[PDB]
Amino acid sequence: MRECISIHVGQAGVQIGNACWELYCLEHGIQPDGQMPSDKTIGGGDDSFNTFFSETGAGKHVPRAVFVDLEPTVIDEVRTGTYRQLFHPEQLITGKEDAANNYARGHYTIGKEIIDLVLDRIRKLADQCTGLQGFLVFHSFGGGTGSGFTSLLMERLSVDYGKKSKLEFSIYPAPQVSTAVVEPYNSILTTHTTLEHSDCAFMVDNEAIYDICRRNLDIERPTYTNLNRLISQIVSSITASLRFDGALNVDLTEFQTNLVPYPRIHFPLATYAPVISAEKAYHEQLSVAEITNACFEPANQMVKCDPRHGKYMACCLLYRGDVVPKDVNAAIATIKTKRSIQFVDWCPTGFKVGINYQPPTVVPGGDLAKVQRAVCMLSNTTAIAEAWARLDHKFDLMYAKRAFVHWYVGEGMEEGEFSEAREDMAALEKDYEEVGVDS
Amino acid sequence: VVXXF
Amino acid sequence: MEVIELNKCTSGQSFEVILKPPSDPSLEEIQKKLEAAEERRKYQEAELLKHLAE
Amino acid sequence: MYTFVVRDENSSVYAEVSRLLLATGQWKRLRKDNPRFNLMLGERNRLPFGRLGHEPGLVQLVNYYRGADKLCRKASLVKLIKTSPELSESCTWFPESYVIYPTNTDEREVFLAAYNRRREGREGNVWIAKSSAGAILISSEASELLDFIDEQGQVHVIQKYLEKPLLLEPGHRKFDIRSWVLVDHLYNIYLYREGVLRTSSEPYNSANFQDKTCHLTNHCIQKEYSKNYGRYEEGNEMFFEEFNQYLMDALNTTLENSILLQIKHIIRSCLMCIEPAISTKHLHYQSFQLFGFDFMVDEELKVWLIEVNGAPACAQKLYAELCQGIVDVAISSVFPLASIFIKL
Amino acid sequence: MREIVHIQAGQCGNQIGAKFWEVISDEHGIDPTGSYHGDSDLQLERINVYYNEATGNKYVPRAILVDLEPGTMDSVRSGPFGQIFRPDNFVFGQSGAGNNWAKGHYTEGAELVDSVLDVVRKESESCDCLQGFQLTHSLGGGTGSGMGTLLISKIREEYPDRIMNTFSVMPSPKVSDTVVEPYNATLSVHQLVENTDETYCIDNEALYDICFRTLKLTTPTYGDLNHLVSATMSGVTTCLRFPGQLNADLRKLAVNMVPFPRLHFFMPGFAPLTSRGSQQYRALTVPELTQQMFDSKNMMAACDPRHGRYLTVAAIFRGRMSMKEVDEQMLNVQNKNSSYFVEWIPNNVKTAVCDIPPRGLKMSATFIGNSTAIQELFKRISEQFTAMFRRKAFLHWYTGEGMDEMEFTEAESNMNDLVSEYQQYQDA
Ligand SMILES: Nc1nc2c(ncn2[C@@H]2O[C@H](COP(=O)(O)OP(=O)(O)OP(=O)(O)O)[C@@H](O)[C@H]2O)c(=O)[nH]1
Ligand SMILES: Nc1ncnc2c1ncn2[C@@H]1O[C@H](COP(=O)(O)OP(=O)(O)CP(=O)(O)O)[C@@H](O)[C@H]1O
Ligand SMILES: Nc1nc2c(ncn2[C@@H]2O[C@H](COP(=O)(O)OP(=O)(O)O)[C@@H](O)[C@H]2O)c(=O)[nH]1
Ligand SMILES: [Ca+2]
Ligand SMILES: [Mg+2]
Ligand SMILES: [Mg+2]
Ligand SMILES: [Mg+2]
Repeated sequence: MRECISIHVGQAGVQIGNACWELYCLEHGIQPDGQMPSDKTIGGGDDSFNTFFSETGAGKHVPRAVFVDLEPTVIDEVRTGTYRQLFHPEQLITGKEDAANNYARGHYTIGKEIIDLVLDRIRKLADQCTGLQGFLVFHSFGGGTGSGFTSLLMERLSVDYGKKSKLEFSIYPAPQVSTAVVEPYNSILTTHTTLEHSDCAFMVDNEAIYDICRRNLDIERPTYTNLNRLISQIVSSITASLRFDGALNVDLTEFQTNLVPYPRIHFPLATYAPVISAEKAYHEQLSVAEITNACFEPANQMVKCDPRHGKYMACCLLYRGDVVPKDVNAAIATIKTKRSIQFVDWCPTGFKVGINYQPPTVVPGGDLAKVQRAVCMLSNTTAIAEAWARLDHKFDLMYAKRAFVHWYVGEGMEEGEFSEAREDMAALEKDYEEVGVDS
Repeated sequence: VVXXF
Repeated sequence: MEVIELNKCTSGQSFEVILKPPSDPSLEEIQKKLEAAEERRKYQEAELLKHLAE
Repeated sequence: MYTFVVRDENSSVYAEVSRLLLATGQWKRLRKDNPRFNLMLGERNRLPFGRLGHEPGLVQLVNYYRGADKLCRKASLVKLIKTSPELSESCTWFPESYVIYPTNTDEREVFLAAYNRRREGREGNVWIAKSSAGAILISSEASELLDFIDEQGQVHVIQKYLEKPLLLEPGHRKFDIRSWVLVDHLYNIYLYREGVLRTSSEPYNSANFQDKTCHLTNHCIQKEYSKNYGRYEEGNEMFFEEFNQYLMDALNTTLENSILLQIKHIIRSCLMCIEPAISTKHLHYQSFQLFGFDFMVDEELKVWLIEVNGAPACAQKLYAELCQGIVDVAISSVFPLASIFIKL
Repeated sequence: MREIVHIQAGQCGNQIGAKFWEVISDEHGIDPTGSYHGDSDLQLERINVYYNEATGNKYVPRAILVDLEPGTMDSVRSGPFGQIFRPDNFVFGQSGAGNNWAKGHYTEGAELVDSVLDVVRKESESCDCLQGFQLTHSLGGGTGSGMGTLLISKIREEYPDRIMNTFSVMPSPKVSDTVVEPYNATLSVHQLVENTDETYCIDNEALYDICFRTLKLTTPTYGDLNHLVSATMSGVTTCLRFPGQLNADLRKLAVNMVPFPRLHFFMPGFAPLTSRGSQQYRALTVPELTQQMFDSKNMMAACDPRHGRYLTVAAIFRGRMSMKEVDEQMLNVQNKNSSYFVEWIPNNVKTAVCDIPPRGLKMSATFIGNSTAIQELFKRISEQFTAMFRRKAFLHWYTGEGMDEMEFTEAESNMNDLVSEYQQYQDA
């Protein structure tokens, strides 16, 4: 069995991390004590959930996870969390002086001063792994820690574990909830540095999940807790294959294989349905062919873009719950007609499908209704490039006047590294262009 | 201008 | 339309479905940058404390 | 109050719509690069659709359908009419065509099979060359312009010339009809009641083919390459009301029945085909767009589709009525303040 | 980035410093003796930011009181919260500065500055993690202006990586008839451009006009002027004092508010405008808090924001209200008056919402704008300055303490540069 370590970085990383491992523990029936009545492989196991949990003689199931924040406030809430007994002290790493939304401060200044403690704490988990397959990194694009320290950590792991796999869960910034004017700086900066050290990355536009949280759950001003329990339902759909027994996306290598032909173009668009309000006592039970179609309605995408005017390179359908393949292949036959799905002329125009019979669990007392069936589509469409365009226009506006640049230089970073990272991105929009449009 | 706290 | 590689189990199943075929930097090297910034920053702080000495 | 921008000033039409917008005291205009707008009269080409609908609390609308170039560019339209089942290759109202890339997905030349199917032919056949640039030639023997195609670098397409067009009298003149079509954010297909005939100035003779300007009915070729203009109709623009009366006193019919039904049909067929590809019903922004369809009628009063103009100009007369009409339907249905069209 | 050290210098400094502490003490439920007696627990969450703890869990402000005459500090110590302050943190001389920047910065103040820095150091070692310092002072007198800018220059030397914040009261003839105040102010500005990260431009011209026009007070007093400052200071530091998401520390605030190192002179606004007599029975609507907090009448800086462009804006709302509606009205201003925000800084308006409202109101709004129109303030002083300096008038008070004409010329010159820099980015 191959273990996965998930590394939660910064405020966004640690808070989503909780939405996840909270949801994980409801799905694998682990209690707030870390105790598991369903499990009988006490002390250790070769089960599939062991890829995300290690075991202790006392019978505790301990998240194979590391939490990091240059600010102690967030991780301190884990420590006294409803799920506190789960994690042990060594797993929760905290600094005192945070990065103040400055990429340079997180990477260079504060970053140098903790990198060798975290790696040491990651090493203590790698030395509890019989065949470590790699890492899952959770972070924001906008934060100081999230952007700055992450790019530092990724560089180190490509050295300390060169042949192991690294996958990203990244929060793309939206003015509607963002708390800094320079988040577009920290976004391009961290993407340029991190690109060659990430095998596959799942982007989530806060804008998208916000509007989904407004539209589908009738929430007026969605909190982060609202935004996060939604995300976790997505992330679970991605990871369920590693945690439960399946044949699709069974280890991290398969993700790159199935979703990433071009290594640089490793940002699959995730779409997910159904998102149902729990305040709706009775909710219409959406059939398989109904939620399969919703995978192509932009309103359900993790990033608002238009796949119709992009080409595909891969496409996965991950059904959870009451679904049989007959109903699936039926709806697949349908959509090829009604919808604009062009693939690249060097890829088969098809779909990889997977079913997970255990249905989507929901947090008791949450804003999501339990549904009998659900799907999560992972499409590597060039339409996601639209999100790089958005982000890059905002960058050029501010950098033409070197606005806020002095904050970065003052951390020791060079004004040329800005130029370096932007001209890298200007190639990515070209790569996405060469792949998906008619000349 | 005459202006006391 | 073609189904392929139907892999089954108790916890789920999977298959493929086709509709048409086709038609790095060093450990030290990192640290050389981490210190090139600690210097560039220590310098700009020398020039301030120098401007302040005046 | 509302905010809008402009990024195409070389557009005849939206210069007037921008003029009319500012006349309502409710539409402030912003700098062409301000992101906090409500409407965008974007650029003909390179229009960045990727940035629309990402401004919190701003409803955003635009005067172009992304994906609409598939119907308006020549080689694309063709590929669309044969590849799209809703319009069988066997299309009753679209002339035979084949896509043509020079020597430099070449449909070059299953096209030729069609020519020799007319070596058995006593049905005369003549095919055109027409291009992305406004700068086109026409002749029976194919090879002649295939050189003309391989000469220049642009991609081209070839299509049968309608050798028996309807001839307006007096004059024995050729012509074509331009109809203006408006599609809103809901995809209601609206037709402007007023149309125009781009009539030819001289009589139509199948004798001479080289730059003969009795073949082409463009405003640019009739004004520049002919001492013939305004003899019968000022501007070579015969509006519908006249064409209506002629067709009755001449052929005993109406514009409505002989031609307009077929026109209104091809419109519905084309837009409804492209509809799932471009509709903004469930998008984070909304779209609308004016189109100009060029039609050719023959002597059996059958209507054909020539090309779809994605950036059409209007007849001087109809500017004040149509540009006014655009604002009623396309902009103010989305942005309310405080008929001349026909739904299909 | 946890503890802040507060300092107040001179008459104005200590009066508003005192009023500031009076106000936030009441908001954090701290009594004059320093015990806690408040309901909500939001009141004690980030109490460690401005206060220290002692035996009996009493709360002592992290405040250093500085003056060159005992006057205002004797009055503050027998003021309302007088006995709340650390007795040892009273550091005063007897000679006075005689409204002279030179006396404050070079002679009478130099004689005292070391002793103050000792109390600064003692407080900064009690800090688990120090953010920086907020100073309150006037720019028009001698102690707060001259000694104040000296303390900054000295404190930047011991804590160059910390953040330096100031509440600086700009002089106006409408309130003071001391002729040399434009000298004192120009000299101070030169210092502030160089050695602060954030400076709240509290203009006594604005405060007087507000008191007289809007609040209809025909004989405005300092207490009236300070009630406005007290309100602003509570609001502006709210995002610092209670749990929040935006601009929650001085460094982050600086990073969001300061696009260029020199242009850190903020234009505060506040709503609803209140006098200590005003009733305020009718709480305002969210749309009313917004139309006002952007209204020039509510600006504490006496600039017309329509004459320049907002580089950045923070907007802080307090009290129980529709956070949904806050966003719409906030997004409304930006979209209505979009020409007045620079285009080359996307989403330059950021908003926070705290539940606990200010003393005596149900709904309050505080404005923090980095407008280029702030130059008008510096232009005002620049003119009042040159009017005298071209005739070298009243310079003998300064040369007599060791200064030279050249030092004036450079402070004149550096502030004219500041104005031009604020004008460079207003046409961008
Ligand atoms: N979905 C989601 N987004 C978040 C969350 N927290 C922060 N963000 C977003 O992330 C960006 C801010 O980055 P943070 O993670 O908060 O900052 P950080 O990583 O802790 O780094 P520093 O705070 O500078 O030390 C903004 O765009 C926020 O909107 C969260 O809990 N959930
Ligand atoms: N199959 C056909 N039968 C008859 N006439 C044809 C034809 N194909 C092309 N034409 C001629 O082409 C002429 C001009 O049409 P064109 O394709 O240039 O459209 P347009 O000028 O309105 C916009 P643009 O030239 O900018 O693309 C018409 O007058 C028409 O007579
Ligand atoms: N708003 C306000 N301004 C004051 C107060 N006291 C003095 N000033 C202003 O500050 C300037 C005088 O500075 P002051 O503090 O008295 O001199 P210092 O004691 O040497 O620092 C003048 O512009 C006064 O109007 C006060 O209590 N409130
Ligand atoms: Ca076990
Ligand atoms: Mg943080
Ligand atoms: Mg005095
Ligand atoms: Mg002495």
